[PDB]
Amino acid sequence: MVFEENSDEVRVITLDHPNKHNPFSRTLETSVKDALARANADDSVRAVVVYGGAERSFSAGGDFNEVKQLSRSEDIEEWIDRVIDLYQAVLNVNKPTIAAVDGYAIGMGFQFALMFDQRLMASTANFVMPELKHGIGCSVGAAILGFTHGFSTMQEIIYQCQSLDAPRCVDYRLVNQVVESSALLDAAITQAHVMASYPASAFINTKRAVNKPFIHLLEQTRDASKAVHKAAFQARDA
Amino acid sequence: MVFEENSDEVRVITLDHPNKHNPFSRTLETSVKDALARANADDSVRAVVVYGGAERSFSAGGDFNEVKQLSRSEDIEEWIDRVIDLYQAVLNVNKPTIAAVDGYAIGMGFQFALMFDQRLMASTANFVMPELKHGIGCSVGAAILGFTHGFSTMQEIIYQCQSLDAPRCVDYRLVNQVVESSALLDAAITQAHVMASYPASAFINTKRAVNKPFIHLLEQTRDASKAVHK
Amino acid sequence: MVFEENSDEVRVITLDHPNKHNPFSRTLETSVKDALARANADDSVRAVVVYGGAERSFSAGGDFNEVKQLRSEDIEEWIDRVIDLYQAVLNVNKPTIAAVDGYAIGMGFQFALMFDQRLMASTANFVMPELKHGIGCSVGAAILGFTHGFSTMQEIIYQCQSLDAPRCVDYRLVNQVVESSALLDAAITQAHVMASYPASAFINTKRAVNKPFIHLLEQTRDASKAVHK
Repeated sequence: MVFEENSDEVRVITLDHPNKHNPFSRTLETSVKDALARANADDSVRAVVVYGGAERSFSAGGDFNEVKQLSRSEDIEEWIDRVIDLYQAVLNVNKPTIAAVDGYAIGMGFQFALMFDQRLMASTANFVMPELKHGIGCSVGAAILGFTHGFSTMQEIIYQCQSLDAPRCVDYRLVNQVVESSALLDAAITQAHVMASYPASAFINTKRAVNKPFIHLLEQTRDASKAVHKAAFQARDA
Repeated sequence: MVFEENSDEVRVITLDHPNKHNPFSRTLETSVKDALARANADDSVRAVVVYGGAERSFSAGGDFNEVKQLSRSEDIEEWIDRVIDLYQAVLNVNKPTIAAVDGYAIGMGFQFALMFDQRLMASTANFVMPELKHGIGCSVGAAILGFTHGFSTMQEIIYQCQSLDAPRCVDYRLVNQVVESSALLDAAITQAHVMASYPASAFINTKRAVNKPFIHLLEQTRDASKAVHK
Repeated sequence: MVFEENSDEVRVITLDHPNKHNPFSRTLETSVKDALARANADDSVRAVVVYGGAERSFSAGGDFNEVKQLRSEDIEEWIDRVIDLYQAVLNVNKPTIAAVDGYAIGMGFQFALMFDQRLMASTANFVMPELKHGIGCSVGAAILGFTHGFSTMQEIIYQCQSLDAPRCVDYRLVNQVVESSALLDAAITQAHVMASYPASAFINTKRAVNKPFIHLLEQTRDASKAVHK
């Protein structure tokens, strides 16, 4: 559910769900996590680009209907572990990571992108965190955005549930660059080359130090998120 | 010192101090806290708007020679408790809260507005954190603004002590919308309806999780500020 | 290695390394830390400006070649020097103003972030190029993440770009931009404004404000060392 390509020392991972919006099914998560782990352990790889593919979305995220229909506390927990594991997978890559966002980055797709060292988007792309509008809890998205972009920006995004176009994303500093769709993947590879040229040792050590509090935050969020659901289903199942 | 009105499932609380600037006297704090607590417990209420009233200020904040003449250990701490209690009262509202800011939001008024889930202001409104300029400690305002808007933005605001007009507030991201005074309350009620339509359970849970570290910060601030004047 | 002058209640500390770029040698660090401590203890001083000097840089930072070559007594000793320098600024309880002309690079950039306010010249540049040069940036990252949040920090340390005046305004790294010839006067002016704030409220507020920054730096000191080992 991904393909792996190389621009010399740059590994390009293209998401290839049968659906062109790259919804994070279990299978797609696993393929991504596995590809990232291979990139990280492959010495020939010095930087990594993740891309939804041409005329596809970065990720429409997880199925909101599926999450609302989950019948057990444990179902939602295993799902929260999946979500947090996906993001930790990205944070634990000690080489430069670049997200090339086209189409939609929704929910998990938006959170996923925030794990990358740098983000570029197409001028025609959109970021969305619409969980609350759709009756989905947004505590994971909130914790992540509040860590990455601060409290007030997080509140605005999560409570307005708007589609954030390129100019809006520039304004929020959610992305580092905006380019045309047709130029995006190349622009991302280029930035990946630039960061791959940074001496690896100093980069690895720095990124580790940088990402450590983020990783810690996500682990706290893993634990904290399960808790309200344990109590909800304890009541119902009585 | 407040009036409570309803736009269906939206509770509108209008601050009604005798003074048109809605200074946070102990009476107005109590009325607000009491109204918020009613809104929070009332099942018919699915969102809350707080508004200073037409041709009034959101709040010019605390009485400021009161805090200079405030001089006894017990009295300054009583006052720090009041301030934090006021803000906690807003943070602990488990339904959407909207601040509709017209006129001035100064000091405690500014800090008070930062407790709301969303803020709209009038194009002719001003936010001010002038404490230091006036020889008033700003450690509580600093703590809050540092949490909500980050350290460097907080430094800028608390050390410059400027009147922040609508464009300046938009640039700082202190508010979510700017409208004309005459459209403000209606725009705030509209946003309260939008947020009220979010399924309550997911909203409540999310908000609790969102505001938890804010609440915790305020408690640390309560303890730190009182240990200063002690 | 520094000059110390007065504009009434404003102490102006001008960095005067023999090199025009004011690199943080051990001697410059010590002169600056001593001048700051003097300024903080002198009752006649109500505000502090630090300036690289006319036609000079604020600071090109530390010698990256001297870092690349550091033993553990020395690596711990350098980290300590860096953090001690910044704590020295944070522990000044009077208003502190950085007047940045020329370059503020690496430690120079980090140093400037310790001040209550920053002004820069329209022709000045901030740079955090450590990673581009094979130098660890965990200290600069910790600091910038604290001051300007995570995503801005990431962008700055991973891009390693020269940040001109407009780019620093966009990042909110500085409070004002003025021409080089007007910079020091504008900085002294802001120092006068902040010096007029009643001292007791100011001191107590600033202490509460800077406390989590100081704590962060201390955690960073320890972490850079736990790591080196």
